[PDB]
Amino acid sequence: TLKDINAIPDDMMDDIYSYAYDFYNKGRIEEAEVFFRFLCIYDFYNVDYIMGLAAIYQIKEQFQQAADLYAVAFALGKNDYTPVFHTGQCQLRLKAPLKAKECFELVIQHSNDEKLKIKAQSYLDAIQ
Amino acid sequence: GSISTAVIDAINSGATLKDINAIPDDMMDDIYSYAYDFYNKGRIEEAEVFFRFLCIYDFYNVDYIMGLAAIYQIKEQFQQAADLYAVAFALGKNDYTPVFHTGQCQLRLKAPLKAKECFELVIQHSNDEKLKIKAQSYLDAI
Ligand SMILES: [Cl-]
Ligand SMILES: [Cl-]
Ligand SMILES: [Mg+2]
Repeated sequence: TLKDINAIPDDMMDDIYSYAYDFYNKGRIEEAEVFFRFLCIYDFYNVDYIMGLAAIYQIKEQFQQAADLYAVAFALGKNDYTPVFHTGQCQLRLKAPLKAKECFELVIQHSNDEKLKIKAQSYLDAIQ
Repeated sequence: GSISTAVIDAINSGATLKDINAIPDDMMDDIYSYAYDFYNKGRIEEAEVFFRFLCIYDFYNVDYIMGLAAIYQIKEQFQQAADLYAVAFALGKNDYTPVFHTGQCQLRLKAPLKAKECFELVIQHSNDEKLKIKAQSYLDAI
């Protein structure tokens, strides 16, 4: 990868990541998408870069595309259940409530992030 | 590897072979069986190609991912194995076998606290009593 060869300096990469989120926070989604795609080309193995791109797909209602990337993000992180939470949201939008339930249940059972667990439980409470 | 392919596919967001149903389910089953035929006979290099082929076609298949992860673990490519085991768990969230194997990989990667976390999860959440015994044996050694 480009990261493996140190093709752009670390501080420049940080800046691009911040600009990507600046675009995202301002609702400049097309530009944010370009920037997160750029970041994920540069380092496919970076969980936060992958999470930024998955968030763009989720915003654009490309819920399967987002869920796929979230699954990769979880795997690379190991112990961050934030991607699993967002996968749950995607599964609800895909009309797969039992898959969604499974995601939120995993957050509740495995995560030590108390605020994330509250959010997961709020979704579980709503699922019929 | 199989993860970079999945990510490149997601980035490019174009038509994949899966999107067009380029290989039918029964053909994929046959290739999977041939992959394991190679594996069972110790032809690991050919098995690896076949599981890589399967994971290019349909990366989000627990059984395909598990086959490939096992090969990397045998080859002492422990980071690669751990990553794929974590994918396997994510896709099949009720089977703690991949979490157990991730624990093993983490110990070999000199990450005992990550390993401990994996084996603890097995103990707390798995209903596989024999797997729990194995997980506890590793916890006792940490
Ligand atoms: Cl469902
Ligand atoms: Cl890879
Ligand atoms: Mg129990």
